[PDB]
Amino acid sequence: ALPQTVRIGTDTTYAPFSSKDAKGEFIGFDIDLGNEMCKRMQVKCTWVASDFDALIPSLKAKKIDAIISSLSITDKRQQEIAFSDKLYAADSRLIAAKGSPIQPTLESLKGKHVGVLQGSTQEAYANDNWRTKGVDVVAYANQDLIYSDLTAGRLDAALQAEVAASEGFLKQPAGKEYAFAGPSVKDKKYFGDGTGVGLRKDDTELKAAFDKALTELRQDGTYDKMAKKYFDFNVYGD
Ligand SMILES: NC(=[NH2+])NCCC[C@H](N)C(=O)O
Repeated sequence: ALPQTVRIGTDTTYAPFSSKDAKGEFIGFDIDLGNEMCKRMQVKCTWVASDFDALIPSLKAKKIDAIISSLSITDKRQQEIAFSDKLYAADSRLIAAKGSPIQPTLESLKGKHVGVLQGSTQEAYANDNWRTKGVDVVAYANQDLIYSDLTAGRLDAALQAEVAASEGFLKQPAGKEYAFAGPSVKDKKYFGDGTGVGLRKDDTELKAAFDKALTELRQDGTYDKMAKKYFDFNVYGD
């Protein structure tokens, strides 16, 4: 009972996972994964762009059928929605101006303005640990606004996925003056364990079909060859 067309929501402002090229086409590792899974599922798929914080609400409202948007698999989210098996890992890390003394600690970030994606696990962490304790945490509709406000000096630092920042900003023209500030931050509760396809809890058949296609594309080496387009390391993690 899979839909004739699976509607997949994604936030196209998170290179190299999900973004738009110059003529508006969806590109990145999430898009590649989704399209490959849809192929093996033998279903048509329609990509739907949305701000990140609108994805889970759109899913719950059945305006989309799935989310592939670096969606972290967390205990909290598992109470509202279901997930496919892990698509890849996604650690979190701060960036700031090169040579910045900033570390991902309250003491370091006091007085600093820190940008986070609204609706993200990074926002959850930053709100609880930093915002409550006086740090000017600013939440943004999308990650592109964060990068812009950073380079415009409205932000001192920003918290997002390590790989997104690296491949999508630090290794891009806009980020040549910026670097990681401190190590990545582990936090079981807030950050979860990898990303997955977000799905409605009752769509058992759809989850089975994604899980099946995902295992198959990992079995035959397609995952690693697709990954190699973007990463020279183990993006899957454990
Ligand atoms: N396409 C995106 N904007 N992805 C952002 C994901 C941020 C983080 N992994 C989360 O699940 O909250």
